[PDB]
Amino acid sequence: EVPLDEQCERPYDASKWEFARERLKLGKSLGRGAFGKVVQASAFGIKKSPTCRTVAVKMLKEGATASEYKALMTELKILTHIGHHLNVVNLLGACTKQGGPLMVIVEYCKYGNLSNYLKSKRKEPITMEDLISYSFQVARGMEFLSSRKCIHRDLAARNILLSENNVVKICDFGLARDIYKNPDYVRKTRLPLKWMAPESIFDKIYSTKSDVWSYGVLLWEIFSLGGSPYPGVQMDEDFCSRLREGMRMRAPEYSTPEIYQIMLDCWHRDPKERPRFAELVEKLGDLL
Ligand SMILES: O=C(Nc1ccc(Cl)cc1)c1ccccc1NCc1ccncc1
Ligand SMILES: [Cl-]
Repeated sequence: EVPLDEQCERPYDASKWEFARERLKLGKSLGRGAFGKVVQASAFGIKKSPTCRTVAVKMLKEGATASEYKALMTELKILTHIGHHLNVVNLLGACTKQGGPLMVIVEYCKYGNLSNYLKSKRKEPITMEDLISYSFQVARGMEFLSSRKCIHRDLAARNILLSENNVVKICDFGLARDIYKNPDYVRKTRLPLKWMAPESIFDKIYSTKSDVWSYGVLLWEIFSLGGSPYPGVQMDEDFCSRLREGMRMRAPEYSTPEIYQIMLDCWHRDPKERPRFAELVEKLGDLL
């Protein structure tokens, strides 16, 4: 019944994750929010390995209050009781010394997000097999998250990061996403409207079945080679009523009838009747 994040106020295992702040050299920025940032760092000894590694580190900005501290502490807890999984950004350790700055350390994804990457081809030539691979990996990563009672709530290509070997990883910049600027978030709070299921928009209801909707838009994002959803549409009270009225996007340019079919399934009015992430993995498995 209880989503993972609200359930994560009821056990941190420093025994396992605590990592000395002296072992980090903090470096260039990767993302600034209002009260949070992510920076690149080099860690010596992460995971009990006396080697040297590049990691990404999320941490509070000045101006941040105890609220954001609690938020980042909830993110850490979540990342600790997850796994991890090839297609999710993996936790590597944390700094939590009382008195010291909170820092969440995860694996570094060298090639940025997937939207930008596909746009960079919209250095090798991209193929249909590639697009399907990425779609399948994200679906695999979401089947993992779902099965952990974890609702993402902002799934979209800007939140899929590209690692080595063509592996893609689900992340969330969270407090470190700049959202004042990004036109992907509209004042309603500012929300990723274009990626949200109708029931989330209207009743403020979120669930794995609403992540599936967003996964649908994500697929549109991928098979348009990093295009933005509902292109040429503005975002007002009217954009909704339509959306709640069977109104959907047309197939993107590099998609297949078969793959379009899949987005439409994800965009069913009734959430109870959108596919589970398990069937998405199988369908696409079948196309690989
Ligand atoms: O994505 C992050 N956390 C997150 C939160 C929720 C979920 Cl489902 C998956 C991951 C995150 C956690 C700590 C530090 C950086 C982070 N993300 C952005 C980053 C940028 C570069 N390479 C890896 C991640
Ligand atoms: Cl560690």
